Amino acid sequence: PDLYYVPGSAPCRAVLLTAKALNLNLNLKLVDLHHGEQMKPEYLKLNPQHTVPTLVDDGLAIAESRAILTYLVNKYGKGSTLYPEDPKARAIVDQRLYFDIGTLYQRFGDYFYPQLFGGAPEDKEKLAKVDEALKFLDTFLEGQKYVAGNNLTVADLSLVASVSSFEAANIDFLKYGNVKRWYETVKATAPGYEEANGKGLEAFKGLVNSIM
Amino acid sequence: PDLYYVPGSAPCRAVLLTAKALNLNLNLKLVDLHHGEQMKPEYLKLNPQHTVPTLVDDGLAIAESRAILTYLVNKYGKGSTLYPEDPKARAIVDQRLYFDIGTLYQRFGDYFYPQLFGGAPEDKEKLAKVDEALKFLDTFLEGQKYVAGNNLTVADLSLVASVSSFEAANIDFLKYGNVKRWYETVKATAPGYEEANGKGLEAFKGLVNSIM
Repeated sequence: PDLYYVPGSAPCRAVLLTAKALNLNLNLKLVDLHHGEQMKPEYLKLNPQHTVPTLVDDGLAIAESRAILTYLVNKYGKGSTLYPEDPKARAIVDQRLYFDIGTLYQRFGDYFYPQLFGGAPEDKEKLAKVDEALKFLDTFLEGQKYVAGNNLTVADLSLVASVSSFEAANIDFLKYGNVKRWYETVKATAPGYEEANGKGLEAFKGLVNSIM
Repeated sequence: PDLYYVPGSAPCRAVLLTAKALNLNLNLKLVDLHHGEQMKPEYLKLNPQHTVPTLVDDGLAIAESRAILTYLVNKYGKGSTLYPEDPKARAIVDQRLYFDIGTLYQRFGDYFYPQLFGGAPEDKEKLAKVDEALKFLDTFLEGQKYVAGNNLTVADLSLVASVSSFEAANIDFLKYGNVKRWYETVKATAPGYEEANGKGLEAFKGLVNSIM
């Protein structure tokens, strides 16, 4: 299967983490954003939203990283605890994934991208919404090893890609004690973490340091 | 199972449509937002984010409507075409659900809620982002009966509740021809549409008419 990606994107690093945990090789296709490759007609046939990641696997094109994560386990994840089939346990993983896109990463993007791209000053109300989402995540982790149970799931891999990006914005997330414990646990237990997430996070940091 | 809900909420109407399509009884529990019931300690025990909907099913509390939608089919609608088990077909449904929360409904809220709740004038750049998401949805429907194939899925029920809300904002979405064909098809073929979605949509319309 092909993965159209860029390394600084946290949704793309979530896919790379999931493929490593599945011991699944993807043919990586770096997308040339500096020439607008994602809005040429052949990419738009695969992905009309012209976003990354896009997984292409035997003719089927999947946008939305969190749909890619669950597809990879549903299709290639025999013997995996990463996305359990029990409806109650799957619902907890699914709930954390919707929390990731709809609340935690959404508030991070609304807070940071006006500073990075718009040059705007730091909105303390938008920082407060980030801190509130981190407190929700801290509450989810209260008494649990991972965000959806005692096993590493795709919700952890999606959320650690989102939360690692907060480092480039110098957001204090380690002051949340359950978040800090969980963050170090995922870094130590997600297979191939430094290659799949840590390397692409440095490219995001190099972009941020070159501007701010 | 219990469903904590409010009728104006599009995520809650998506759950109500899914329960009707599954021919499922839920014990509906109306949440008193006019006295802030969602911030009592007992509700925050179920749902720390103090949002609606919250499904409570035999000890498990599930927030995030789109995680509730798939849970209901995974638990009470095994083998139903509303959420097919084939990984390719499930991935198309999951992709449309993440498009719903992350792009279409997110941009609708970013456009409309500053006018409704903040009193701000109409931002036509934010309207342009809503129209682009509707063009994406129009492109997804270009060549299929429904948003993830030729059968009604939970992605159609989630998206019709989101797109229903556009009527209260008087957003022109019917000018997208595939969206218009799909919208009228879902209204005619989703079981109990007027009871599950149309009735609660009138409470949202009544709020908007009283202000604007």
